[PDB]
Amino acid sequence: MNTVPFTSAPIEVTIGIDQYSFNVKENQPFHGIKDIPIGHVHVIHFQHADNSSMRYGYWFDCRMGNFYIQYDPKDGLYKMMEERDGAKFENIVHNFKERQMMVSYPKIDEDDTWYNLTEFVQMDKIRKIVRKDENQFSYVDSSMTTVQENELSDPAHSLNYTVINFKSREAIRPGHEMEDFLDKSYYLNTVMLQGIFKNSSNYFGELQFAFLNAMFFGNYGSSLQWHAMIELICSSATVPKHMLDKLDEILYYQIKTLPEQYSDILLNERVWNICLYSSFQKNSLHNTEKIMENKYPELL
Amino acid sequence: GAMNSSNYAELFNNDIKLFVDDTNVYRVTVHKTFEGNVATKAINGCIFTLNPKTGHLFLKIIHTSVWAGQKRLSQLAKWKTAEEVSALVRSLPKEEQPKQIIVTRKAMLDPLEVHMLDFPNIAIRPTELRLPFSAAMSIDKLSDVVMKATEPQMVLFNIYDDWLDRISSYTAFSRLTLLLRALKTNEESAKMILLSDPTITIKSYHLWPSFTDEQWITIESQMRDLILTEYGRKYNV
Ligand SMILES: O=S(=O)(c1cccs1)N1CCOCC1
Repeated sequence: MNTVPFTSAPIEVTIGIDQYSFNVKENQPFHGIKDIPIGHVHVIHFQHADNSSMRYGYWFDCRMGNFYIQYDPKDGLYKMMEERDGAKFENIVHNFKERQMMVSYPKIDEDDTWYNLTEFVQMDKIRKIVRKDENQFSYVDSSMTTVQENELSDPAHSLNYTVINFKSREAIRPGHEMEDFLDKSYYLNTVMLQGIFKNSSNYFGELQFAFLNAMFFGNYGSSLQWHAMIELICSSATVPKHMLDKLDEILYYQIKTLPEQYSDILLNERVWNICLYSSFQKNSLHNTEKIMENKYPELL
Repeated sequence: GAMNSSNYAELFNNDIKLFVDDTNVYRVTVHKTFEGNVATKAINGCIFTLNPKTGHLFLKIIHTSVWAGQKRLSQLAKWKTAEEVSALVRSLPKEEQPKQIIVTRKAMLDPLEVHMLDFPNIAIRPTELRLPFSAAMSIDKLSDVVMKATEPQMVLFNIYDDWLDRISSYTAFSRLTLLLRALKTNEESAKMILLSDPTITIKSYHLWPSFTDEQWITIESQMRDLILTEYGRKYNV
């Protein structure tokens, strides 16, 4: 189990850690989060009490370094930093733990939610979508645009998701215009899987990361990417059986975790109705269709 | 974006543009089978691609052999239309290629956009106008070449005959749409109006009769009366 200490908490803020959150008062004696499960990526996220504008946060993996949070009064945000002095870090954590100034990552033993949401998400792949090579952790916020959003404006602050565009030469073979537009299997299997992602695990990792950024930061471009990657599979007549079964599991846990009151903004009616009721895969997503129909029957 | 009554003079500016109408591409007769089921029999169709400024009509005849062994023909017809329009554009010299293609039915937008990805600077647009181009097969010389075709064939026509020697393209398009709307509303009466007088003939190289300017005014009035007459018959007015 690993720890992310905080130097202090000078401004009132709601702090998230993965799917959990808690409120810290201004100048409250909060000094971090302990008992963070090793083996997964994590996200630690912030929404200031006095300005809910800009949710922001950091994706990290405690296996890659010792990380802590410290507020910067000039830039006005909680910043993640890496501590390279291993003995200093251990001594800091131990004192804060002895004084009981940390919250414990509140994982229920039966609960696989976080694993199920991050099964295919790897830090190395996050760091290629979010480009800032001098840090081992990656900053994301509510306002960051995607490479695709920018083509239709600062490049260094962009989410470099893989561009998916159904009416593009990449998606449509000359001479197979009708075939490739109505059945996206070529674009899914040859262009995206064999060509760009190399395997379905990397494709699912990016889909899962897009969902999590949409949910935790309200990042609109990430929501667009998440739906595009779902639509691309559902709109393909030829998908390996193992991918369809895994997609059903991925989406089931995403829909299960979504705040019920954020459905209006995080779910695209057209894509979901098309995917569940019209597409080639309308009958392949049994678990996802059941949870969607019981939890969000209005959207459908 | 969409082409409507606000931007109507745009049709007659100097930017090359084409209307594409697909309403006569896939044509069938519905009939009973020996067992009392229902089947369709295709008949030859056509793509109606028209430059409204010059009267240039590229009539691509769609021979029934195109449909042999194919499924979902009403869907295929849209993609075949787009394939043929794309092939026409590529066949034209660069300085003759359109800058815009206006489709008369919104279901043609995605098929044509996809076929024209190689031409990102040609705008593909819908229209809010209700144009009567389906009635093109009521023009006898057009129907004749479509029905006689034994293989795929492109036939070229100036749909305005020689009218542009005497009138503007705005007025020629208005005359064309009035004639086609009349033929669509009551084909028999419209043809009677156009051919009732044996002394006015259709030149070998023309589609419509050789009316003088004053005769065209009479004809145009008779077509408006027909359209209004049929409107009253339809709605009991
Ligand atoms: O010039 S045209 O009016 C023309 C129409 C379409 C493309 S070029 N013309 C060419 C000869 O055949 C008769 C019609």
